[PDB]
Amino acid sequence: TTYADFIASGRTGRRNAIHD
Amino acid sequence: GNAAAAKKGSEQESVKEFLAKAKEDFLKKWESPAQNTAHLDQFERIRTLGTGSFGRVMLVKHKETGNHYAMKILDKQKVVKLKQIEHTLNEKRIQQAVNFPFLVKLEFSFKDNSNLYMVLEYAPGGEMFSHLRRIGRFSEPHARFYAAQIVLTFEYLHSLDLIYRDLKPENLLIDQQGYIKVADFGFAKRVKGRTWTLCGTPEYLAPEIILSKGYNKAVDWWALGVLIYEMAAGYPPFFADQPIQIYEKIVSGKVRFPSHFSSDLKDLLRNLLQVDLTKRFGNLKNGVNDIKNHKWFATTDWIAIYQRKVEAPFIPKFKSNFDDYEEEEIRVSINEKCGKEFSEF
Ligand SMILES: Nc1nc(Nc2ccc(S(N)(=O)=O)cc2)nn1C(=O)c1c(F)cccc1F
Repeated sequence: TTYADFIASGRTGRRNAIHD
Repeated sequence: GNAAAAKKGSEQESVKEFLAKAKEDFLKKWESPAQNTAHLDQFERIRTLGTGSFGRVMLVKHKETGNHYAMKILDKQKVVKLKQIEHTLNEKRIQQAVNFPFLVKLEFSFKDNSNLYMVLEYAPGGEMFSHLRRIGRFSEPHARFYAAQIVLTFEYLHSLDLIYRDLKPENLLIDQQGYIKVADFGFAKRVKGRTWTLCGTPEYLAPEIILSKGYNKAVDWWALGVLIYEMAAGYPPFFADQPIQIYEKIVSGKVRFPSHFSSDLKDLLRNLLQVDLTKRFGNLKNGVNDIKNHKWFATTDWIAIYQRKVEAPFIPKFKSNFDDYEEEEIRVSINEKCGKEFSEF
């Protein structure tokens, strides 16, 4: 499932802005 | 309705008159910014609430009133190293000037030898991000309640020639009444016409930003599409392990919706997550009214939302429940750092 894919990803925590 | 979005006059004139007065209020503060309105020693530091690239955000108590605030600390040297001087100046100048129910107030600001300090209105419910991840996803009516507040907030900000540029659940706080407050004006900018800075958060960047094209307030409307999707699905419309993989998805022109999304929700999102700027809702002849008059918002009483008269779908439990951080005492250097760069702060 797409949800399971998301939960197992490295991007489920707070996401930093790009300061370029 | 498309006919309703392209309509005047009475209700549209009421919005106009409100926004006209709001601009007058904003311009006064924009031209004469509040500066040096407190000092560090007036605040008892309680605990760390979160961290940014420039320092901790602390829960503090104002000693002479007992009021609680969130104090964002920015190490001046770190701001300089990250080439964020002008963005930080924008952030404080804009935030002290705005006034809207769904915007976090900048209550006091000041600086010392080492740091800049932004003393913010405290939201006891914490970040939407925390609740969204724990609960998994929000129902459509729940997502809609929040989305409506963002729509009105962007209508307000855009009318002042502001672009927000960092919409995400991490930057949305929930107050005691269950309503939203937009936090973090780090990338907010007042600009008529186009701008070019590659900034934002990867999952939320519009294609035109990634493609180095020159862009405007339509990037905020794209970001709203991403937010609504993430709130309703529990995951963003474009995700991967690495940013570059995310960008390829954003620019591809392709989006897949969960099977539980209503047909109205999907239609709205197709119109917000539109790569073509001449077709993106929020960026057409009818402006924000294309969004406000969309089927998905048919049940939304915009005035009632603004007045905080709608029952919130969710009020965070208050009491123990805070995220724990390792604490360290603030050291203020005996030498002024970066005085010239931050003179107007
Ligand atoms: N103004 C403001 N209020 C809060 N409230 C708050 C309450 C509890 C928690 S937690 N998860 O339990 O540690 C966190 C925050 N934050 N806040 C901010 O500007 C702020 C922000 F936008 C993002 C991150 C941290 C902040 F501090």
